[PDB]
Amino acid sequence: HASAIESIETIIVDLPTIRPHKLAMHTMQNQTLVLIRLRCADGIEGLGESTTIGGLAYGNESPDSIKTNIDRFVAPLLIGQDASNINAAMLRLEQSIRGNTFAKSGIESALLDAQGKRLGLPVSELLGGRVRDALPVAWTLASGDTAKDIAEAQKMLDLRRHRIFKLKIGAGEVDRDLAHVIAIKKALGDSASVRVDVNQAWDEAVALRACRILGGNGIDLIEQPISRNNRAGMVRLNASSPAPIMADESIECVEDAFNLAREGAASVFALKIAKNGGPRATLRTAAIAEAAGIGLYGGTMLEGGIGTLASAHAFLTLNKLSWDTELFGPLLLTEDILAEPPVYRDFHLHVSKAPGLGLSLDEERLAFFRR
Amino acid sequence: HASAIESIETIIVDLPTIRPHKLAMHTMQNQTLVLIRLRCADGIEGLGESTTIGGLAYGNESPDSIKTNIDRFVAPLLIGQDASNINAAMLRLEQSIRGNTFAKSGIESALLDAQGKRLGLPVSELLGGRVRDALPVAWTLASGDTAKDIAEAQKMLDLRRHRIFKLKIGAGEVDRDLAHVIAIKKALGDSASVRVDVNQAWDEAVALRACRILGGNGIDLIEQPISRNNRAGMVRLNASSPAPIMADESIECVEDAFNLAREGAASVFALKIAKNGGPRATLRTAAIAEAAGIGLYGGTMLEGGIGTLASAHAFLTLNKLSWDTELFGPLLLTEDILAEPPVYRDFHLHVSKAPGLGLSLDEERLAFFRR
Ligand SMILES: O=C(O)C[C@H]1C=CC(=O)O1
Ligand SMILES: O=C(O)C[C@H]1C=CC(=O)O1
Ligand SMILES: [Mg+2]
Ligand SMILES: [Mg+2]
Repeated sequence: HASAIESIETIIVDLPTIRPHKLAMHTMQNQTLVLIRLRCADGIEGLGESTTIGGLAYGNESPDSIKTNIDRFVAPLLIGQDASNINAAMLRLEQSIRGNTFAKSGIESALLDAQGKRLGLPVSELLGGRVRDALPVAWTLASGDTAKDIAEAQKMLDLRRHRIFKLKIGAGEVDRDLAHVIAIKKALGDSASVRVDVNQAWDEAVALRACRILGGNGIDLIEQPISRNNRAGMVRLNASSPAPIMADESIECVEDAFNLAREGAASVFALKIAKNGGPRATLRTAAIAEAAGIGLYGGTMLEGGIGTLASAHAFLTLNKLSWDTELFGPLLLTEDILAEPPVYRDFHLHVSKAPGLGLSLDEERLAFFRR
Repeated sequence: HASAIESIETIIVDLPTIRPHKLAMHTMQNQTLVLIRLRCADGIEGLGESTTIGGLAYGNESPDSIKTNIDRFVAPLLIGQDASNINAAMLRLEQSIRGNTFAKSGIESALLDAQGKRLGLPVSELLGGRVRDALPVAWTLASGDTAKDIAEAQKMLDLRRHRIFKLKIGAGEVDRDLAHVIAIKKALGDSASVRVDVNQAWDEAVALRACRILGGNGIDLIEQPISRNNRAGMVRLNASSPAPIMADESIECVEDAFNLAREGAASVFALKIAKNGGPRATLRTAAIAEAAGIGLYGGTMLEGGIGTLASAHAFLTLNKLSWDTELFGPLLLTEDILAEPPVYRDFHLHVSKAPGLGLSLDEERLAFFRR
């Protein structure tokens, strides 16, 4: 085919971050991305990104295993295939490859980037058409220090960078974390929306009390308080919690989204291209959530500019993202591999109408930071 | 510690098989294993095996990615740790590594082999004590030809090799697969037990009819008829099916076993060390099943001698394996990496009382077959 895929290269890139990021199960000291370079016969290159958090501390795919499985299994399946038919290509992968959503996400992003360049349309238009050009962006407070978090939040407010804050908790004693969260909300007052993310750290026995306390103290959303394995517990917590609960880790594929909606496991769903298998699969998850009356949140796995924009282009097509987004990945990184970084200002990420993902590689930065 | 782990080597080995093995989603032409060689400071080496089917066509871990994740993440966590405290070592892995059960299974198998040699006890005794020395072994008919399958079954029966047969279906038109299964049962009659495995291939709409037909035609068990994602459907099928349904792919961790039991998704559970994370994790899944009144089946991912014996030692401790086992993996291989293959005779696999997994590596064959 004229647009036949000729090569697929995966490159692991290590990048520095602005400060340590403490999750309930891991403290990030930096970040690693997997770049996908997909070239077609018509002389078009598509760029994609597969990124996770803390090696295998967060999910089952590591930057390393992602490269291994793409090179050994994905590449052989797609080389020679028509890059202009994205649906056919991704379904071809799905029939021979189980799981590996992070890898699939990077591959589809690259195909979409290439296809956008091929038609001279931004990805958002390939996906149906945008209903907005800007997306609100929340910021995560996870320095591990209450005073430091409050100061950072106030700074983002003064600089008009962010006004929605996500607090990582679950690593310490419950009462200590709650006091931490309550203190932050008290200091910010109505100037900001404060939410928490427990990353599955609590047992239901602890969450049933903690959620009641958070809800009574102005916390707007409680993300994945307990293990995705306590299916019945998540349902029960939705009933006892005066604050809405959001599913994140509970969604590891589109089918999970349906089952959670069926069971009533959460009233808000985080949307992550890495967890669903790309922008298109993520839109199927959003469609399921919308059909069920579940709120949407534009999530991230802390990707750099490529993965962040691949996510953004999908979110631009959604009628409503009631809980906003957390597309701040490129801002947590002190360095990326793009010639120009995504555009952030006045609490939002502004997406251009340039072809594909509207970005270009900084060959020099890539060559320097690539592993 | 005197038993500190000093090194962990992972070796991918490609071995030849006796014939094409046709699964609903993939046809095997040979088998690939990942050998784990774990050496301790006290001069003891433990051997383990992590094996899957068809690259990524069956699960999210490939022999390739298993080696990558063990070398890059598991090794660093374990080198220096006391090899004689298996529980502490595996929990150490669990707190930093999500998923990767196939990899974990190989690691724990190696640790068990080493600890068995260290104490001069077979792995079955380390796990509490065996209640039998032999395990009944079923045989999978998957040549893709009715006449050939019947002939092979008749050969295995008359050789007193196997009298329980598992038929893989789901790759063809439903009525064609049903005719195939029924023809086989009709040819063997009461001399053998015939069961099927659909590997999630059917939609519930198809299964609700197909299960009734199979149950009305002498088929004893229906393994994973539909997708593990149709949770509500598996429950509904248990009610309409006159033949018991066994969960296999639905179990990808111990927690899944609990949820399936809670929901009533199957009346029999397949037990696979690769799906649970090793012999010990599999015994926890077995405990959950027993506590729920669910039948047990000794499953396999077509492991060679090492993985099969690691599985066998755990199954020897179970009070009852109502649905027997399918530990025939070594019989599918024309050459393995064990000095002496497992002992099969009179419809059973006979396990010795030798220390550890009671086996010795065939260094010559390892050197010849390794990548
Ligand atoms: O929250 C997660 O599970 C993943 C990621 C999103 C932002 C962040 O701080 O971590
Ligand atoms: O069936 C499976 O799921 C895995 C394995 C067990 C025997 C066999 O033929 O394949
Ligand atoms: Mg989260
Ligand atoms: Mg099976």
